[PDB]
Amino acid sequence: NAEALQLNSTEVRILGCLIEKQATNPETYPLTLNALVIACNQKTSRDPVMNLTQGQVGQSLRALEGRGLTRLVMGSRADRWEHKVDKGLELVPAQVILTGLLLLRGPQTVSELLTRSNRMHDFEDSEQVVHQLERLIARGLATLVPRQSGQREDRYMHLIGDPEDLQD
Repeated sequence: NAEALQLNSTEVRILGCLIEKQATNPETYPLTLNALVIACNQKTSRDPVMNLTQGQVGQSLRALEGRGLTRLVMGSRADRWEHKVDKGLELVPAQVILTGLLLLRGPQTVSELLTRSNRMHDFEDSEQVVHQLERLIARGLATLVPRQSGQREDRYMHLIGDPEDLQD
């Protein structure tokens, strides 16, 4: 019934940032366009580092809005934007955080996800993270990435972007 989103690298970055900043500084959220491009081009908490301009962010924001995944919040001071990933993909906040982490940075291990979600959602332990990821997988929104020699820890990745990024 429900097909794949195949969001581009910009749309992926945007949603990540909306989720991140909603959790990490609510006082700044919904994000203005400029706050959003700053969040997109950040050196830290980003893989990879981007350099998207205002117009790229603006059109991906309108493109997303059309898909029901962003919502324009108009106001007297300036337009601010919010994500609609929870309502849109029917996800509990824990799943929205994890998805956010995976969008921002790609394939991550459970312990990385636990550490990075620390000031965003409070997973009491790595069992709760797995609980939630298993559901994302059952949903068709994340995936366990097969490991091989180099690392002896599972990695997880989201299924919301270009599926050819996951293809060798």
